[PDB]
Amino acid sequence: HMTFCLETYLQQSGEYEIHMKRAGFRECAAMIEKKARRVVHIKPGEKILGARIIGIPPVPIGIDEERSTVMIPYTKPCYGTAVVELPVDPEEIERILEVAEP
Repeated sequence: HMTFCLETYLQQSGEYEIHMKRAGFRECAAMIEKKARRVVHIKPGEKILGARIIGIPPVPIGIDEERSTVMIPYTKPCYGTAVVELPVDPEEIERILEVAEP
């Protein structure tokens, strides 16, 4: 379960990533649901572009707590919002640092 296609979402509806490299392993499920409104995905394993860039000018508000907690972004794009929550410790961040862009 994984998808690295970013610009393909643009071809479908709208962009939500930067034309870099997205690593959406577990968030691959979330992205599908994120298109609807805003969805939280438990056990995320993505790394979007290394840095989260929607590409579309959004509202820069957001409450990111921890990786092992939900992040409640108030970014209004032309796609949807991403909420991720890992039930595992932020120890996953070590891989995530590398997985920034595989």
